[PDB]
Amino acid sequence: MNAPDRFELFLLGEGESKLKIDPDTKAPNAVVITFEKEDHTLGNLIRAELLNDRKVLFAAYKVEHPFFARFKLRIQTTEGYDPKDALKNACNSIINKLGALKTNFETEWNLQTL
Amino acid sequence: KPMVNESDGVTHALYPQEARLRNLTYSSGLFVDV
Amino acid sequence: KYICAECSSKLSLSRTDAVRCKDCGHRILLKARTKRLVQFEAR
Amino acid sequence: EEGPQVKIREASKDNVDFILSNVDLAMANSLRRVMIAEIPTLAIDSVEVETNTTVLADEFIAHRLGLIPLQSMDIEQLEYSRDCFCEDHCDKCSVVLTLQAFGESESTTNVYSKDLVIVSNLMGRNIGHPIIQDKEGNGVLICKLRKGQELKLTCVAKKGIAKEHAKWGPAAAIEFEYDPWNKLKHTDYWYEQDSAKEWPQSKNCEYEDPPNEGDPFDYKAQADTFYMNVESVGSIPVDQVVVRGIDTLQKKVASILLALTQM
Amino acid sequence: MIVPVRCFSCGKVVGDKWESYLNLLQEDELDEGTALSRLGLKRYCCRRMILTHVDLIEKFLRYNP
Amino acid sequence: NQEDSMIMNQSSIDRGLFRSLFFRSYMDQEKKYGMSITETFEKPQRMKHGTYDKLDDDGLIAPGVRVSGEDVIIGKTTKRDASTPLRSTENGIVDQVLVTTNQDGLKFVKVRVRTTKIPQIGDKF
Ligand SMILES: [Zn+2]
Ligand SMILES: [Zn+2]
Ligand SMILES: [Zn+2]
Repeated sequence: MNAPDRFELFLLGEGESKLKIDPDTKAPNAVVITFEKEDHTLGNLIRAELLNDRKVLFAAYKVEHPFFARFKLRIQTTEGYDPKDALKNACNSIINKLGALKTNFETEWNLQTL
Repeated sequence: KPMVNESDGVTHALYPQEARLRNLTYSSGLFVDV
Repeated sequence: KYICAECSSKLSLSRTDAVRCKDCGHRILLKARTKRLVQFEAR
Repeated sequence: EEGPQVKIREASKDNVDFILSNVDLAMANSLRRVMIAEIPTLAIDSVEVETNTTVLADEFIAHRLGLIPLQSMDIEQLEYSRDCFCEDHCDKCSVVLTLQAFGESESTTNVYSKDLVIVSNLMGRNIGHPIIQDKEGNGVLICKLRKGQELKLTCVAKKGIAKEHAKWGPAAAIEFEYDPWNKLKHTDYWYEQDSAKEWPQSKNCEYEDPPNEGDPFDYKAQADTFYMNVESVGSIPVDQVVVRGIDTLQKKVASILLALTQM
Repeated sequence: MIVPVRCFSCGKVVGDKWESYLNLLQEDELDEGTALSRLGLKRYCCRRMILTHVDLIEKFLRYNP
Repeated sequence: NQEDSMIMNQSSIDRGLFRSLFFRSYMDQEKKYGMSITETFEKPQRMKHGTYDKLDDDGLIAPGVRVSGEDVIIGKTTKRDASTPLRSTENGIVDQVLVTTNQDGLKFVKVRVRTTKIPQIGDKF
């Protein structure tokens, strides 16, 4: 009955932008991005590859509620250093890390055969 | 042994499942010598 | 249309025609699916 | 070699062990998750039943047909039924299957995974094939018929991931483990006499060197080298289970960039 | 009620191993746990998936239509 | 899972865990009224506020037909209606319709409607 259609765990709706940037009024030079249709698959991953950003101050995420596939991500960075860039510099760092795993698994994999 | 007397057909070979689906009584019969 | 249990034959008559089985002798009588291909989710 | 390194321990058509050297746990886990749920796979989604006289109800046989594995090697060239432009489905988003079954033999007549034939065009891409790992090459046992039972249905498969429903789950179980000797203190063992003796050393224990008692625990140690093992139900081979797990997570973090420049 | 296609808590396919598991004891006459073990079921959620299941469909197809 | 409730693995439900079948069995008969005037099952021309259309012209639904809300699973006439609507609270799929007669010879009807129940947030175990 009152159960949401399974696909609303990843398929966006009318107008929903995957990401929505809001400025953390509390502490300056901080932002909170509302990732729509995502979870700890991405949540915990981006937060961790943000912590390694030398010029990054705060990095956390909470899944507002397990019903609704969405999480807020708060990011703070050293003065001037745009946090939106800190997310980009953290993201590519993940993909570039990921891409090397793929190619290092593919070669290691292409060898063994049993 | 349980039979049922229906409207036309008289002696019906009444079984449990039969009466269970058809909504009849699993009724045997009583006969005695006066 | 209709069917039967013990005989498991395709009696299938029309209406108002003595609710009874062809040869059998017991009034079972089912009803049989509509040819309407019904859809189902695979969950 | 290039950063996040790998090392294969064992590998087969079903299971695949491997060690991940120099990798972030928060990442590796996120790959385990992607592998489980968000890898694309094919399976039945709509079952039109022409005639079913079986002891199993319609949707009960339906429920499983999707649960049955379908070929999915070249799945990336079959659009999501929802993303395509056709009324309902077609050949560029669905793979029609037909399963006709009449039991002549007085001996009970089994309906299997093999018994479904495709009534659509594949376009020369591996898809829709009922993955049969069977010993006697029969597949998954769907039904059982008597002397005159029957079963006529038509299955329309579609692209999907385990999130929509775990019947699109290309992975089975994902063996996850790291730091076999609890050097990082990531769990406070439970015991009524001895912690070590009551808990068995894991299989992946010979790979890390023991703790060496007379030592001072180094907080500076971090999670490294993760002992994994991914199984494949079949839908996708155990290389692509990890290759597309790595690769569809890529696209996740990359589509975050896609909308990042739209802001 | 018939072999469950794919194990509940794994995803492991186990709908195909019924008449194999069954014949691993009728024919080969093995220990149930050793049969499960030979049918490739290391994780016990699969083990229970076959072991606890009763194949009631067989007692269904005994009736007529 | 707090306060003695539990967390269910949806992955395992999707794979079939604790999936229930459900059945319901509506019944009706053609009543006899003195001067041999009797009821009759049929699509009529009073009527019930639900969708008669799923009926056939023998006043019945054939198996394998989805049904919802106050749909009619049995049309009857005492015009003068006695049609049997579906349970206002269930959404099922017709499974098997039976027709025989009483120990009075009354045309006797039993509709069976099938649904698969699925472990939901709130279900008891
Ligand atoms: Zn008959
Ligand atoms: Zn299409
Ligand atoms: Zn299992």
